[PDB]
Amino acid sequence: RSLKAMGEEIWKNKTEKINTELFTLTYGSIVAQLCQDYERDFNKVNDHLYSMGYNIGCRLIEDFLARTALPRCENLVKTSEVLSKCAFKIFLNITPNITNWSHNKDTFSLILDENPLADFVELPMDAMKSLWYSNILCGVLKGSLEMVQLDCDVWFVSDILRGDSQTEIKVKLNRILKDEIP
Amino acid sequence: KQLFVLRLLMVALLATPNKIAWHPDYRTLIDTIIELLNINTWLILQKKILQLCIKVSRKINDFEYVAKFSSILITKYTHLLNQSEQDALFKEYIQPSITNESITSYWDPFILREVVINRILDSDPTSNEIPAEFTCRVQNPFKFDFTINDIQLDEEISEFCEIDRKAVSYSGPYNVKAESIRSITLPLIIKKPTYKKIYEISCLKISILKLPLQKFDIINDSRR
Amino acid sequence: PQYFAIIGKKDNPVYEIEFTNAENPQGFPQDLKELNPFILHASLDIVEDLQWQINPTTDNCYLGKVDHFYGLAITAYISYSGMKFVMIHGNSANSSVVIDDNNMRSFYQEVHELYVKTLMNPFYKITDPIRSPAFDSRVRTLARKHL
Amino acid sequence: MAIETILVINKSGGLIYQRNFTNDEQKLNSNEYLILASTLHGVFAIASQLTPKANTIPYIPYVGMDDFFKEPFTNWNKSGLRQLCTDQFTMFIYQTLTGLKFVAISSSVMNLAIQIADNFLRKVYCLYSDYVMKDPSYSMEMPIRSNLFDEKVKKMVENLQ
Amino acid sequence: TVGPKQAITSEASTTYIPSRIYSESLLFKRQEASLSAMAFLFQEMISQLHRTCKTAGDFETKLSDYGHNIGIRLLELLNFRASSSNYITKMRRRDLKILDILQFIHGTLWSYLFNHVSDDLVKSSERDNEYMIVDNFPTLTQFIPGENVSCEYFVCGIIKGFLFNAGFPCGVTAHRMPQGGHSQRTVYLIQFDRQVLDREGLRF
Repeated sequence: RSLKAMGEEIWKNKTEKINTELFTLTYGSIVAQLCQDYERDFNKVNDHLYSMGYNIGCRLIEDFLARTALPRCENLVKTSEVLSKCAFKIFLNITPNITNWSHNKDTFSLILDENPLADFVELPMDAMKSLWYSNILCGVLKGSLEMVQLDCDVWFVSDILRGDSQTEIKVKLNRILKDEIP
Repeated sequence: KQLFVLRLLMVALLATPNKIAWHPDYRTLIDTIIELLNINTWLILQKKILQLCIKVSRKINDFEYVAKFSSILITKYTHLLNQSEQDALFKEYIQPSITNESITSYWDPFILREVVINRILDSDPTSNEIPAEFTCRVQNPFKFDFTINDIQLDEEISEFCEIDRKAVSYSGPYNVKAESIRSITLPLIIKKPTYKKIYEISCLKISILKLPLQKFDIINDSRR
Repeated sequence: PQYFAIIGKKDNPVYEIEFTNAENPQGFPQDLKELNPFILHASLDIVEDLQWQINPTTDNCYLGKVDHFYGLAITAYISYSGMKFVMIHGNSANSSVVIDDNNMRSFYQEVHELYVKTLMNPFYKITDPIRSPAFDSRVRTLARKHL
Repeated sequence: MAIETILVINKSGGLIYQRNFTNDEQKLNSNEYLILASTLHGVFAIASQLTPKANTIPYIPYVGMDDFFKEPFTNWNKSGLRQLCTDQFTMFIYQTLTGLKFVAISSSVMNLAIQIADNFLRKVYCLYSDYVMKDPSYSMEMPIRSNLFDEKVKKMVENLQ
Repeated sequence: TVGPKQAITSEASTTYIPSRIYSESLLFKRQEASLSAMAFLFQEMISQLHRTCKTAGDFETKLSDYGHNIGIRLLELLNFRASSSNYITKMRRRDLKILDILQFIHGTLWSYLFNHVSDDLVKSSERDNEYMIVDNFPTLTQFIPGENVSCEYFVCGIIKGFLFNAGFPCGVTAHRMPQGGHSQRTVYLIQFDRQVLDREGLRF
């Protein structure tokens, strides 16, 4: 009935489990090879991980809607609740929660207590200002959200791996005014 | 263990107070100790073998090998030969070589940066008579150059150009700095009128207290 | 004083440290500059000989003092990936190492744990030196507590 | 109820997938299915457009064969074409919230049919997401080339009857 | 600035304790993720390598290098966690025959990468140094049409990366032998070299 209850029900039907450590190892090998072949130019690899994540999310939204049927989020706080409570809870095993709204309710921050995308990772020293590690979700959080026509833009502020206190991503939407005629 | 006992043989032969002449067992010993490590991994041990090999080939007094293994110790230039302390002995093993048969082409072609061939006219009454390329008139070009070793006394003498036109220079007998990029001053082309056809140049000829060597081409590209 | 090293498969070191007792504020008189890299590369031969055999001169990851040479007890350890953890033992007199196998085997076990923590970084590839000060801080605290 | 010809169209163009399977015959398929798929794409917008001067919940019948979903669910076409009913066939259509529509031409003749149709077409949407969108060779908005999707849906239809 | 390639430092034992900065538990907590997310990352991998490569062969070697960089990590982690940290442990066998590292793969690696143990593991009767590792259903790549085999190299890129860094250099290729009810079955065959075999030819 409530999304924070039935996300666990989808977590025990038709989600075939796989070990998260394998997911970290293949993502780490991707970003290691991307670091190596771009001649240590670390601003380009955030763009290339964004270009991978856009093509992740624009095909991921049609699996997420297939596995759980939802109506359209009538306000963007319901978008924040589905991204907090079922989107990252079905696919990954993480429950982030929302804080730090703008006063006109255009912007929201997704504070994320622990990341299961980077367990073992320690960054090199020259990359310590110009590489956000887990960039890939931002492309996902464009892509899927661009396919429900929430024309938003997604960017980091801080992360634990860069020495800051916490990982949070601030997303704000620009316009919508578009949808299926039915 | 054969590497260690050949090192023991060579250091026991090093510490004698006698004198010993040349003999080709020393020759085959030097080639098997250099070839014994895969030189031509760990680098400190390769330094600590050929730093003894240069002393033994000095004590034998065969200067061809102290020249050769100095120009093999040039491979380990940019680290693990400290800030002009071991490079001091790397000089005093190469100065009697450069006053003798060691006439090889100064250890690397990575010296010349991208020089600029502008000319600076001073009259607005004359500008580009005609009917990338340069359209050179009445002025003078410029070059800049570097070396990277921790040693001092890299000495360029008589820098001039290739099999191109009557572009000449005057004199260059001064120094160049150790780590930095010292811009060499005005070379002063005294150019001659020729035909319109374009053809680029690779580089120009620089001696390092020797005869003028080959090209030492520009870095990262031909940089035409 | 003891010289400690971790050596790659293509005969290159990824870690090297020398630690001494504080009574001898300078340690290893004249052996440190010349002898100690060479005898370690000499012992790499016989550690490479004993890595493939079955019944030693059980469990093949630890092994005892591998040689005794100018009164120096040279002790090895072989990781799963092929890394070799050779660490020698010096003193003015002869040194007993086998009595410390209750303690030094455990020392090799958690420095193997530290090396696995180093290797799990996807940025750190093999044949790279371990250029981390945190690793130094842990291995010298383990050198202090497993003396 | 009984489904006999499957059609998957683009969200904004001519169709990607068509099978006249389980009709043991030869009917024409060349280049008129693109025209009829484009006219379905037009008249969904036309049928939504007119407003008479004036729920939407489905039910689980355990259709298929562990199903794909164990609860009643919701619908993304409140004011849009849902079936077509003629003498020889009834065409069941179901669109998805991204704009993508799925067409099942059913040769069975003449309420509950809408329920089992929406359940079946949501299940083939699930197999489309699980077996086409995961494929790296499949580019976006191209005809379906997967051989595996074929015997994933042939077995579903022959499990229905 | 501790270990360069230039020198060795000398610092006394039993000195002061230095600062505490970063630490983590090595033993696994039990973490699970959906199959769809790793399948999406896997097809994005194959899509980018399809984009930036010309022909099939170097595409296969690049995918095998991708698998190699997991396998050379994964060896020490699985052997250290099968030996058992700060808790008192010891050290496994550190096995050195050919016929028990493949047993280690088929037992522990496939049950670590996946929920299920690997299916069958047989030799080759027609020739030595050829070993068959086979499953019935590949859960990495069940979402691609079956006539392409090159997208199956990533997992055997793990296996070469598991083997070459363990002291047995080899080479792997993969084929699909459609036997029985399983349409995709995915044999991986392991080609060793002669220089390891005569080594265990030397050991009786």
